[PDB]
Amino acid sequence: ILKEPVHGV
Amino acid sequence: ETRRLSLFLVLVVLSSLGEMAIPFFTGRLTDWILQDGSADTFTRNLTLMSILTIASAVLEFVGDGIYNNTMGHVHSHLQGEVFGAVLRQVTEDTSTLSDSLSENLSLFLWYLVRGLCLLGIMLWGSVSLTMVTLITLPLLFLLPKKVGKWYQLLEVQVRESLAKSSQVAIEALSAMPTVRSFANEEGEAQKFREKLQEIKTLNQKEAVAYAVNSWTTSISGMLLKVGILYIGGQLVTSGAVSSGNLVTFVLYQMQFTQAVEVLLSIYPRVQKAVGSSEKILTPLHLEGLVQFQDVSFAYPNRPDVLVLQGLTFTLRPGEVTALVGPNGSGKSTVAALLQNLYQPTGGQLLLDGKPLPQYEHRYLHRQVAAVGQEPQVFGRSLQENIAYGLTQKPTMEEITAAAVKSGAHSFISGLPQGYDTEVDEAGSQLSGGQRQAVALARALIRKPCVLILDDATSALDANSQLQVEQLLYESPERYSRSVLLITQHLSLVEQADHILFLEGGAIREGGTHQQLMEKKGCYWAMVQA
Amino acid sequence: QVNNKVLMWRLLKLSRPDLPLLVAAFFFLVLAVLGETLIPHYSGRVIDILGGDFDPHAFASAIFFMCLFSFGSSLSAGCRGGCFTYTMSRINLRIREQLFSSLLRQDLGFFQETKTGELNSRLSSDTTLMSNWLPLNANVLLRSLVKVVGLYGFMLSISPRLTLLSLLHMPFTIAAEKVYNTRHQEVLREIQDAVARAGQVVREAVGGLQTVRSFGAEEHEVCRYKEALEQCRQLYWRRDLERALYLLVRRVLHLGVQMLMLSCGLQQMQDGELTQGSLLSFMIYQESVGSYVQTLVYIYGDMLSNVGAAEKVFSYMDRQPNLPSPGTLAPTTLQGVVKFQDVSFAYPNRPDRPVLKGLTFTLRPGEVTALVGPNGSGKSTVAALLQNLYQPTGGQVLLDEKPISQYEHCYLHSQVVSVGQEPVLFSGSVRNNIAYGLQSCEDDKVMAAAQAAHADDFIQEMEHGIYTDVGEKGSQLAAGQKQRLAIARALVRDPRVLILDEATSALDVQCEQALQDWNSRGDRTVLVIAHRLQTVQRAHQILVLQEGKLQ
Repeated sequence: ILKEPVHGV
Repeated sequence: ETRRLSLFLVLVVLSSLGEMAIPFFTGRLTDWILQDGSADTFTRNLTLMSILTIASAVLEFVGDGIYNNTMGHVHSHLQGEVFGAVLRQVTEDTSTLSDSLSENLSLFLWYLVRGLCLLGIMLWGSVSLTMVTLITLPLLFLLPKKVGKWYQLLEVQVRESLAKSSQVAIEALSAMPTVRSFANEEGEAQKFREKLQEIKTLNQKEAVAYAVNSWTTSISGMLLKVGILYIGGQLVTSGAVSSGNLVTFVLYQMQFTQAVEVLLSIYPRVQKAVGSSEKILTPLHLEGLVQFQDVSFAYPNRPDVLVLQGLTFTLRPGEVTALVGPNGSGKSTVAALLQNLYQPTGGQLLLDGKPLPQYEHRYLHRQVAAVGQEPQVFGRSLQENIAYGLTQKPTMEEITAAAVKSGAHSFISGLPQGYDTEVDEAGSQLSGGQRQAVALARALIRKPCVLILDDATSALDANSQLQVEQLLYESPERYSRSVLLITQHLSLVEQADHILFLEGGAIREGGTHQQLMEKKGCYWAMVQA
Repeated sequence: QVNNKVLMWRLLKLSRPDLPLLVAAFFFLVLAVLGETLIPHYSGRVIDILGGDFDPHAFASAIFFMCLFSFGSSLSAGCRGGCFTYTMSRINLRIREQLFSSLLRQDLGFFQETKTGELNSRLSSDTTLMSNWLPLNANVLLRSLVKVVGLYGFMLSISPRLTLLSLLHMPFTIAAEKVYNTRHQEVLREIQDAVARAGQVVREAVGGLQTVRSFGAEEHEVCRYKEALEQCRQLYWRRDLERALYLLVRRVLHLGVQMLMLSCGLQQMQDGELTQGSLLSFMIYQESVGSYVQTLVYIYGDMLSNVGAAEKVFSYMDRQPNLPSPGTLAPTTLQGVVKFQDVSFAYPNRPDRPVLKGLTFTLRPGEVTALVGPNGSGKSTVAALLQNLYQPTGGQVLLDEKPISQYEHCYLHSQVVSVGQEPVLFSGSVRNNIAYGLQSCEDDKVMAAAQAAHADDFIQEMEHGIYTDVGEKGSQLAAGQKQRLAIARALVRDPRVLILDEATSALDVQCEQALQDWNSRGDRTVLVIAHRLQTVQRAHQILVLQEGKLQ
């Protein structure tokens, strides 16, 4: 699979 | 299973090899339109790229499916074995560890193989740019590893300070009558405010650390991209590398960046998950002949804490016997040895001419039944919680007859839905007398050859004690069975054929009820009190 | 719903004091969005100059600009992240303080009705989720919206006929993402329910370990656990298969859109209407948009849960207590006469089920009054209502011809004190626990209270004297020291009315002979509660009451 985007603070 | 994991490895290798065709073919197509190629070649690369990427996606789906189907079985089996081991002596930890390790291993293996294949194709494309990327890889991406430790230290300080403040608030709120009685609400508010004030400065440090960490973790990658683009531009000026190859490298560098970023963000979690994981003859028939000879036992905590010694109680078949005495009598050890829940540690014992552990476990548990000192009911129906552990499901008429014999027929009838009445967990809502009757029914449903029912009168009433006395003393020939009643109801002890008293772990008196009451034993002392 | 809008308005009013930090964060966000929008244009212009003739000025200008824009975007993104993190933390701390202050004012009936774990969840994790609404969810939502608008503006600038295809393709991606998100949420909550059901089995097994060990039903329990594990494993496998299928569909759609863009772009290339850098920048823009749309959908889905958690916390906070009007009275001198005029009390937990009915007596400053009888632990009700903890439903309890509701809280609870059968201890020092609730108390008062209650025996040994650290909830002391410290704590205030629970049944005989026969019991009303007649050896006025009625 793939690493889901984190899109942090 | 190793074979399925190897098949998954082959599938993921093939999928990772096939996925990378998009940037290679778009770079080759840009080079093709640069040098005025033919349309047959163009549609050839288009069809080839489409087929390769479709096959890569399909094999990725199949490999994932196989891996997840196997890892679910592995996790379920591990949880079951952990529960089975801990019961014969946490589970939530094991489950979280299993699923986190599964997804971490999947991500790690996927991105490691993807990065290896990407390095291979990039090295094939041009040695110079790949060598530059390799030589700028660790010297530029070691700094996030340096900053992340400081960040994790500050963040864990944040969470422990917050947890301490929450524990202080919860302790203050749990004792609310005392706080209201002493009028110290403002004191608790002041303590909470002081805790938050202590949190605030470190929290500011955490914010500054976040800013610095984001700065470094973006600037490193951006400078890597700028350097590789400048070197590629100089090379394509020199003519040793085609422009389409530069486009392929531009598209490949981003994917390599994501791969190495995922690997570095995954590996410490895998390491801490691993560190967390590192911590882990059947008898035919009998008359109830139970005999002991100087039997001794010790507490499970240490052999120095002796439970009993010199036990020679002769449980007479077809008759009752009562064990009395102070807390030093150790009647709990005698009950445990009768139920074979603890191994002997001295002397000799025999059940129907044979040692109790020498027989089958199921047969011994079904024959020498017992009633618990504190009655409890599992969270099931009265047709199950009053027949727990039965090999075969009893009939409704048989269960009703058992309840009538144990006096639980009225309680079962008064409950809604008959014998299928819902029961709370651990018998929380059940009455003490009802729980004692349910335990007596559970003991009598197995048709025992010996009854070790004791301490049931602590929560039972006088009517329950009278019913127990009628069942025990007035039984027809004791139903060809013995008894070891050690309950606190001293009224039924008089009707016993042979009562006894013990002290200091050894027997101190015995004989008939009148003889014991007329002697100098502990039973006479209790009677004279 | 307008309720959600009201919740958002309340959250904004809560975040109002952090205006400059939010303004700086938004300006930094705008700068970052502009930088990451303008980077790929020059990234494509580099390929544009490289492909054709070689001009050093254009190449140098392009690489310098692109480096400058990258540096500025990185710097502004880091600054925005730091500012938003600080704002989130400040919001969390402020709302935690406000929630604790609001919770401390509620009546005891609310704390009896509400379990501690719910309050801990509110004060530990539920208050954290509301602090991620504005500084986190609104931040990424706004940045994604502005980034999407700017990216589509640039794609329209490059080529409209290539942008229209992406416009047509996007709703399929949006619908697929929404469907997958709904299915994932449903499967996730089903999985949580199933794993709770699975943990119920092991909780039952560990609770009744003695019973199953006696009956030898270990294999039955492990079979039940195996069935629960299989039920959970089926849900896990279904979730994994659904996620893999969604990924396959997304990959196929990405293939299709990439092939369509490449074909149309090369067809327009053959007419000379595009350059290679333009095509490359278009691919980067499409790849960014395809992720930003899904980010927007996910962020809205998370914002809904954040608003729900905020609703839970605000509902917990906004409860109005049922306490009477605060009392403004506080005399310099109190006689200590207490009168109950048919006080009748029913527990608010079980209304219309009275526990006290028509109680009437009088208390004198110099006469010791004792209460006897088992009463089913019903004697604590009059002690609780004597300290204005519970207001009476019928009748009235009054001190010195004044009702207890009209007295000041601190003054009333400093003149009337009580100790229960089980002392309650805190995590502070011995000096802190002795002077609990006191604004200022010297160590001499602590010494007097310790020696008057005979505590100095154990206290003298105590390391660091009285400045020692008691364990949590008195975990470092036995029952005798707890009772000694409780009676010293009551004695340290010099109360005009002193109530004791189990002064001889549970408390030591020395403390009973000390407190009830010293100067603190010479000119102060003492109400001792005992379940036996031993208190008759010293009591003057003995009252016996059963089932809510006095003899």
